[PDB]
Amino acid sequence: KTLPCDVTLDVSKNHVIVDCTDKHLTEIPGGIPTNTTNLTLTINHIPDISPASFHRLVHLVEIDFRCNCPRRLQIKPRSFSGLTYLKSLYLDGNQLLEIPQGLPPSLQLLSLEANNIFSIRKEQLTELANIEILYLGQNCYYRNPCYVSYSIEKDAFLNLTKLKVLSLKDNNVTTVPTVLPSTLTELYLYNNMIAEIQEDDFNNLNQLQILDLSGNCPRCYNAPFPCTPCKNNSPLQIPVNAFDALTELKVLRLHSNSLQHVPPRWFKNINNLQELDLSQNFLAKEIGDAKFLHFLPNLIQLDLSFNFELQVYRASMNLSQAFSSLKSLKILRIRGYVFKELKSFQLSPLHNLQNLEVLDLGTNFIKIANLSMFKQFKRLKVIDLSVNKISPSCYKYGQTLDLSKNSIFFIKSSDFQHLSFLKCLNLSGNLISQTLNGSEFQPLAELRYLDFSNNRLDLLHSTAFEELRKLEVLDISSNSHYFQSEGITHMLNFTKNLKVLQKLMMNDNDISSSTSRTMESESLRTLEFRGNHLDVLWRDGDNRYLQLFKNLLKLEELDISKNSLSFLPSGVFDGMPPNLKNLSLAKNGLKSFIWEKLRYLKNLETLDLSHNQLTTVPERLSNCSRSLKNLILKNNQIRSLTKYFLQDAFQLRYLDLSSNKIQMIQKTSFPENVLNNLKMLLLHHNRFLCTCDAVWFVWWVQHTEVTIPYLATDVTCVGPGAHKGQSVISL
Amino acid sequence: KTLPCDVTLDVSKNHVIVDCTDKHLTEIPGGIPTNTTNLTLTINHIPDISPASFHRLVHLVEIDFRCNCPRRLQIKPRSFSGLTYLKSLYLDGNQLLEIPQGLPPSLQLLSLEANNIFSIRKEQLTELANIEILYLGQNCYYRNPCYVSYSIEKDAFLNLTKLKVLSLKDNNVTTVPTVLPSTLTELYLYNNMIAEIQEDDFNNLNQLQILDLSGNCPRCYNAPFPCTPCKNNSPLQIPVNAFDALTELKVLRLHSNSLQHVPPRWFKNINNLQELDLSQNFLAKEIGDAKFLHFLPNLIQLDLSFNFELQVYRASMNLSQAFSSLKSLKILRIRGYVFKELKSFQLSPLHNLQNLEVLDLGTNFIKIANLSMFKQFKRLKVIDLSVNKISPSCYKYGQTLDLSKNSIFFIKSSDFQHLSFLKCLNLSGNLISQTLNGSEFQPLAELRYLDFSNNRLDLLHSTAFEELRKLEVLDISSNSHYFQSEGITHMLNFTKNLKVLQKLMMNDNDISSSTSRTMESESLRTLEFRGNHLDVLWRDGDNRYLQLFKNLLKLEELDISKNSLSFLPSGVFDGMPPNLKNLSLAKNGLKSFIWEKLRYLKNLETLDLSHNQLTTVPERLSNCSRSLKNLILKNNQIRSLTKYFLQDAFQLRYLDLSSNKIQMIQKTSFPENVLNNLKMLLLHHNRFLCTCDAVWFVWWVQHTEVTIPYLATDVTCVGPGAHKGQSVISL
Ligand SMILES: *[C@@H]1O[C@H](CO)[C@@H](O[C@@H]2O[C@H](CO)[C@@H](O)[C@H](O)[C@H]2NC(C)=O)[C@H](O)[C@H]1NC(C)=O
Ligand SMILES: *[C@@H]1O[C@H](CO)[C@@H](O[C@@H]2O[C@H](CO)[C@@H](O)[C@H](O)[C@H]2NC(C)=O)[C@H](O)[C@H]1NC(C)=O
Ligand SMILES: *[C@@H]1O[C@H](CO)[C@@H](O[C@@H]2O[C@H](CO)[C@@H](O)[C@H](O)[C@H]2NC(C)=O)[C@H](O)[C@H]1NC(C)=O
Ligand SMILES: *[C@@H]1O[C@H](CO)[C@@H](O[C@@H]2O[C@H](CO)[C@@H](O)[C@H](O)[C@H]2NC(C)=O)[C@H](O)[C@H]1NC(C)=O
Ligand SMILES: *[C@@H]1O[C@H](CO)[C@@H](O[C@@H]2O[C@H](CO)[C@@H](O)[C@H](O)[C@H]2NC(C)=O)[C@H](O)[C@H]1NC(C)=O
Ligand SMILES: *[C@@H]1O[C@H](CO)[C@@H](O[C@@H]2O[C@H](CO)[C@@H](O)[C@H](O)[C@H]2NC(C)=O)[C@H](O)[C@H]1NC(C)=O
Ligand SMILES: C[C@@H]1CN(c2ccc(C#N)c3ncccc23)C[C@H](C(=O)N[C@H]2CNC[C@H]2F)O1
Ligand SMILES: C[C@@H]1CN(c2ccc(C#N)c3ncccc23)C[C@H](C(=O)N[C@H]2CNC[C@H]2F)O1
Ligand SMILES: *[C@@H]1O[C@H](CO)[C@@H](O)[C@H](O)[C@H]1NC(C)=O
Ligand SMILES: *[C@@H]1O[C@H](CO)[C@@H](O)[C@H](O)[C@H]1NC(C)=O
Ligand SMILES: *[C@@H]1O[C@H](CO)[C@@H](O)[C@H](O)[C@H]1NC(C)=O
Ligand SMILES: *[C@@H]1O[C@H](CO)[C@@H](O)[C@H](O)[C@H]1NC(C)=O
Ligand SMILES: *[C@@H]1O[C@H](CO)[C@@H](O)[C@H](O)[C@H]1NC(C)=O
Ligand SMILES: *[C@@H]1O[C@H](CO)[C@@H](O)[C@H](O)[C@H]1NC(C)=O
Ligand SMILES: *[C@@H]1O[C@H](CO)[C@@H](O)[C@H](O)[C@H]1NC(C)=O
Ligand SMILES: *[C@@H]1O[C@H](CO)[C@@H](O)[C@H](O)[C@H]1NC(C)=O
Ligand SMILES: *[C@@H]1O[C@H](CO)[C@@H](O)[C@H](O)[C@H]1NC(C)=O
Ligand SMILES: *[C@@H]1O[C@H](CO)[C@@H](O)[C@H](O)[C@H]1NC(C)=O
Repeated sequence: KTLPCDVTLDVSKNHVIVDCTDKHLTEIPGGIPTNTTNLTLTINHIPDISPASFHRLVHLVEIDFRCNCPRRLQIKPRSFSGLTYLKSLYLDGNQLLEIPQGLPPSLQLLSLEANNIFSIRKEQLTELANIEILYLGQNCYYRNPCYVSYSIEKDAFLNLTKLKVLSLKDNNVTTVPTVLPSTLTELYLYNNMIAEIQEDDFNNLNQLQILDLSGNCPRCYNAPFPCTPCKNNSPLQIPVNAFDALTELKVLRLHSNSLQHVPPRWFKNINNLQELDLSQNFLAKEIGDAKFLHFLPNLIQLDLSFNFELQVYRASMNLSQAFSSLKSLKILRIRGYVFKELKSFQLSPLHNLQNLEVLDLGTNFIKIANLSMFKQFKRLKVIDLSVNKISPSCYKYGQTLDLSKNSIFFIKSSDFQHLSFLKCLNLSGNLISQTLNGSEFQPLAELRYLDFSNNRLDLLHSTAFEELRKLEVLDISSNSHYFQSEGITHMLNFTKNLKVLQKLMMNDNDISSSTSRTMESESLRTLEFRGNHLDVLWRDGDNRYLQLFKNLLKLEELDISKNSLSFLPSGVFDGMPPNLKNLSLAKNGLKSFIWEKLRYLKNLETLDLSHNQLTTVPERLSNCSRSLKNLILKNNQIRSLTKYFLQDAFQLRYLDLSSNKIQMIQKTSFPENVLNNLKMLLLHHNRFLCTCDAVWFVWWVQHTEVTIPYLATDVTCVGPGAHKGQSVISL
Repeated sequence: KTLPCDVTLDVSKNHVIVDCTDKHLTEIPGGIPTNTTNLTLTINHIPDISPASFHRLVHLVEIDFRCNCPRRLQIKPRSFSGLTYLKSLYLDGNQLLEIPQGLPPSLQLLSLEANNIFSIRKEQLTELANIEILYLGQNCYYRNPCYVSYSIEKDAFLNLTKLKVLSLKDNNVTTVPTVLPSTLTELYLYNNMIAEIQEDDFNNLNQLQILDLSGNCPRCYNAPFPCTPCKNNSPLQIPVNAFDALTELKVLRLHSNSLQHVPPRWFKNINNLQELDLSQNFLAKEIGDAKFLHFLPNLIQLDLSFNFELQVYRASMNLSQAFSSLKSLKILRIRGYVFKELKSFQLSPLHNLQNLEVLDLGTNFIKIANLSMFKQFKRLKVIDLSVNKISPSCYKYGQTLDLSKNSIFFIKSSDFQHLSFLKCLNLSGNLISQTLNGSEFQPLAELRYLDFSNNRLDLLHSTAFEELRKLEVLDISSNSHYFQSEGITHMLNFTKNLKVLQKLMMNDNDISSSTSRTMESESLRTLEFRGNHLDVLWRDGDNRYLQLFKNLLKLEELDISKNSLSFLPSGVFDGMPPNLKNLSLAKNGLKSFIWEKLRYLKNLETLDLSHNQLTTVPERLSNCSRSLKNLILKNNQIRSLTKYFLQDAFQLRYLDLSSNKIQMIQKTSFPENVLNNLKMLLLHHNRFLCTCDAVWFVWWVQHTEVTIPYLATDVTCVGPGAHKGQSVISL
């Protein structure tokens, strides 16, 4: 089948999926199966649509036709009336001026985003009486302007009795389109120019659950996007008796509305509100009072970020006592509340929130913060202490103290006292210049993850991190400052004292010398050593560091890549861990990789040599390794394989030679006896010349079921002559 | 003259200087003038020396032979005895094991640095009875080891009655070389392994002026170099009665000696001490006491940097009251004294030093610092407030407040109050995100320079920097954050209100759009606009921003380079300042730079088109411009000049076509009537093919006096065949 689009079959789901994503077709291809259900026609060069485009396809329930656009796109009349079983259609980014007509009554979803439709009338919506979801957003804003306000005729959406989802974002709307259908459940009116809300705007939405009114009359100070604030810097005028009929409301986003007060009368009728967004407002004084929090006992999320007032640097964080009424609160982000010093009793209202897990306090420029005050927030899961200026992922491991990008330049044992419950500690970006001695992280008895990346660490002692008995993952990446120095001791055998260490990231360290001859660990299984200098360590005639990873008995993941290795000295594979399982040598510069030495690795399965400068493939992979399964030779320089490349290599299950200079592949090197089990195989972006010398290649590539991606677009033919750019399956 | 080395003549001085710096010679060339005075033989591949090397050269006064080394250098006996008028000699970095013998008595200077001389005896210094300066440093240290202690026989240097300067730095010295000659004036004994000083070491040095004992018993914590601290972390043991005979001592450097106390008895006899270095020590407690400062009334410089105690973060700087006894103090470095808060009265001892000019307080991690306290240090010249974490060149303009790389994230008018005397304000690296309004820098009435580079500026108002009435130079470079945003207003006409602005740096801003059509200034003379995007501003069919620089009437130097300009639209030269004098378009990417429009610039003199992708030179430079004199077409892609390039063009004074693909140059395009006035001309690293078609080129290049640098090494010949790599003067 010469279809250039992927096909997926789910007989239980009776769905046949044909997707042509980013394939640059100029017309709908012929031969599309009649039993397809999901059709994708995203970014492409399709000129227009016609009734013959979907002539014989009656079992279609989905058409994805997003962002296809010399001029705009035109749709013929009765272009979709023959799609009786149609249920969803995307027409986003097509520069359509008006809603297409003739759509089947069975249509359930319709997306018209990023178009030029700025006028909505009842007559054009008469055919959408059974629609469920309508996406009419992004029709008039700074990225795609229309220079006029959105026009809604009276009761345009009223007769859409089945409508539940309606998004009118980024549409230059001035007033709420009354009257909306009573069956609405999600209303997205955010990022518009609606300046006032009427009391008769939401009388009939009794089933509404999500209401987004974000960006109307926005806070435009230092805004990286074109936004027009309201007149006289007024907030979005919402009456007190506006959210009356909203009884099933669960999400209410009021982000960036320049709000100064939040009346408690707004939350009088919405009993089951779960998420409330109030970011980018002027509620810094309201946070001190926060009377409206007493009407939200079921609130789950509360975003109050970036509510600071300009030219004011507060001495303290003024949280109200009404924050204790948030019984069900879990996530509380109060970023952008810039203030000087964080004290112990400023978080007193949150001391009894049993369901509180995340406490975000980043981007506040906090200077003084006693970390011992967090011994009361042990039940929490994330304690965010981000880019603020405090001076002396991990979420799966337990309690997390994210101290990244602070002003900590040295570590004291007393600073981390009363923090034994910590399971992770993120110290990334602090630029700590310290020679570790094994006593800094003493109170961190239960620490399991320690992030020390983007710092200045000095491995002068092998007793570094010795007191982290329960540490499992250690990240000391991007500490290249002291490792770049030559002649000072670099004790790389500091991992011997770590009894339960499992993973070690120490990459991008520019390590070129080591006093310690070997690295020792009886529990390490993953070690990333990329972006370093093993060429000097494995220099010609230098056998000192050949067995650098031999003593890592349990090591199963070695990531020595980007290490400027022009060649591997003969003998390094003898000094490799016995239990090495997956290996990576990507982006190294490897000129010649010897293959018969791979027999010493009797457990390797995923040798990775992507983005290398190799030239020759092994003579016989079976004689090389008896367990290698997942070869990755992407972006290599290979011109032709061996006559018996995959002979007797039954254990292979993955192969990758994409982006090479290969010319021809014959049968005797690729027997089907092996190819029947290959789960994956890549041979695209290479230099196949499609002459008559590859009759078997032509026959096999278009008649086997071996998975080869991009078999009709990216894997082309270089010759001869008129056969330039030919598809390997079109031969 | 085919000498590949430059020649300089000073008849009044009677020096003829020949220099072969970095010219890779294998042997001293023949034909060297007999009347030469200075000979330079720096880094090269010279195998050895012979008496015939300087056979007939009797008027030689200077020979330079630094860092020329299959094996080391070999010097034959009597290799310098024939140099009667020899006066100075350099043999640095030649791997010599012993001092060469046979040197003339008339030698005044002898440098033997970076060699392998680790043993000094009286017999080999017997010939140096008239030496004045001796540089025996860098003989045994971590970059060039010798694995043994530096050994000197007793009274080896004693009989050198004329010795004045002796540098034994980085030589693995253990004990001072008693007894030194009594006429010593400069002793550089720093960076050694001397742990003890005896009271009988400096008895005869009563004309000594500089004593360097830095790096002995060093402080090796966070040391980026291999340094060995002494036993028990002891300081350099100096007796109290050690600096007794030293009476004319002017400079005493004790940097990195791990000193804990500085007894006042040391400074009892040195009355005229001017510079005192005490950096990288443990004198944090001594600074609080500092009793020794009462014995230095003539001290000019006092370096007390990096005296912090480990794991100690002080709350304040404890400066002693004895700092007021430094009557003549001008220079003061107190960096590395890391502490929390800088208060007003902490600098009270410095309030009465009339000669104090600079006060450096960086690398201290100061958090709270009221900038209004510096209204007392008006007589100062530089107030360094660098990488410290304070939160809310210049030296030729007057008072400087260097607030670079601080923790200031917004600017208040009250913060800079009482700082009207400021002539500079360096706010670079603070990453201030602010929309300037014209009231932030209000108290800065007399500000003449403002560095605001590496920040986040938002040109939303044209009134930015309006209150800086006396501002002359403005630096807003590397503010690409908000300028990268598309659609927001960028008022580039903010310079109209600056009446006396003279220079403007606004580079690396990635500016792609501008609401303002033109830039206005009646006094701007220099404008640097590199690292921006003028290709989109001058996009095809976009005539909005063609006259962006017309209204800069007084502009005389424009720096629109690295701006991704593939081509200049026809008409931009019609939109240029009338008084434009210097112009730069380097590293842009000009595919075709027209020259006939250059007539519109009747004042241009330094059209700079280096590192571009031009192809064709103008037909006639005389018809192009009548005042151009400084072409720079370096690193261009030019293959041949036209037939009448410099025809009738007399006003040019500089020409640069280095690193091109030019092949042949004829006479009619380069008439000597023009070349007699060219001060400079570069034609190296090009692709001349030296066939028989260039007879005039061959004759002229080796018989004219037009200045052409690297005429024998870099400007080579591509052909034909055996003439590959031939020198243009060797033809
Ligand atoms: C193929 O089209 C069908 C019909 O539009 C898609 O089925 C919908 O999937 C979403 C996501 O789970 C559900 O919310 C809808 O209720 C489904 N509708 C129906 C009628 O089943 C299906 O997801 C599409 N397949 C692909 C790969 O896009
Ligand atoms: C949103 O609608 C307003 C109102 O029509 C548009 O404002 C017009 O903008 C054009 C182009 O700048 C002007 O010529 C008109 O005079 C404006 N009219 C008014 C009443 O102000 C605005 O441009 C629209 N926004 C977008 C992104 O198209
Ligand atoms: C420690 O903090 C840094 C800084 O936020 C985290 O780095 C970010 O990680 C997320 C998730 O992987 C990325 O999406 C961001 O791009 C990262 N930002 C930077 C600047 O690196 C880091 O992931 C944190 N450590 C852990 C273990 O999660
Ligand atoms: C050429 O050599 C002479 C002789 O060594 C140099 O003259 C010396 O210059 C220094 C620096 O000014 C003085 O301190 C010495 O007193 C001078 N000595 C004599 C004997 O004149 C001269 O500087 C050298 N010139 C160059 C360009 O290297
Ligand atoms: C400075 O001198 C000391 C003393 O001789 C040298 O120390 C020797 O170093 C070598 C090589 O490491 C050892 O084999 C010797 O045993 C050391 N001797 C002693 C007495 O400790 C030191 O190497 C020298 N420094 C340099 C840079 O050469
Ligand atoms: C403002 O402070 C910055 C930061 O120190 C100065 O930038 C340094 O300038 C010196 C002198 O030109 C250079 O040698 C350094 O390499 C620069 N460092 C950096 C990080 O840029 C800047 O020069 C100061 N402003 C003025 C006018 O001197
Ligand atoms: C959250 C605050 C808002 N800011 C401010 C700008 C102007 C002010 C005035 N007048 C102001 N006044 C008080 C408090 C904050 C102010 C800028 C500041 C900042 O430095 N932002 C960086 C940090 N790294 C990310 C980037 F967003 O962040
Ligand atoms: C000057 C101080 C010395 N430092 C320190 C290291 C270890 C300590 C322990 N125990 C310590 N204890 C107290 C005070 C400072 C300490 C590191 C600190 C620093 O962050 N250095 C960066 C800043 N940007 C340049 C680069 F040098 O600078
Ligand atoms: C019907 O569905 C099957 C699914 O396997 C598909 O192969 C076929 O092309 C479809 N159309 C037919 C049978 O006309
Ligand atoms: C905190 O806010 C409340 C009400 O907003 C106010 O009464 C109180 O004075 C504030 N306290 C501080 C320290 O800002
Ligand atoms: C931090 O809190 C702990 C426990 O309350 C206390 O012992 C310690 O002194 C505090 N540190 C500071 C600097 O206040
Ligand atoms: C690391 O090696 C050094 C010798 O180089 C040794 O003194 C030290 O005990 C070793 N430490 C560990 C943890 O293996
Ligand atoms: C090899 O890499 C894969 C990434 O695709 C990883 O999931 C696996 O754990 C690694 N080790 C193996 C396959 O032994
Ligand atoms: C003498 O000095 C002159 C200086 O102009 C120089 O040209 C000449 O080569 C020297 N040697 C002679 C004249 O032998
Ligand atoms: C300052 O130093 C002196 C002597 O070094 C000491 O007596 C005094 O207590 C110190 N004061 C402070 C605040 O450190
Ligand atoms: C800074 O000093 C000035 C003048 O002494 C004073 O008016 C101002 O209040 C001080 N600011 C702070 C924060 O102490
Ligand atoms: C800059 O131009 C704007 C119009 O774009 C104008 O309103 C403003 O007054 C101008 N300011 C100056 C200083 O020229
Ligand atoms: C142009 O720039 C050069 C830099 O080499 C400078 O010397 C000259 O004074 C400037 N002005 C001119 C040539 O008018």
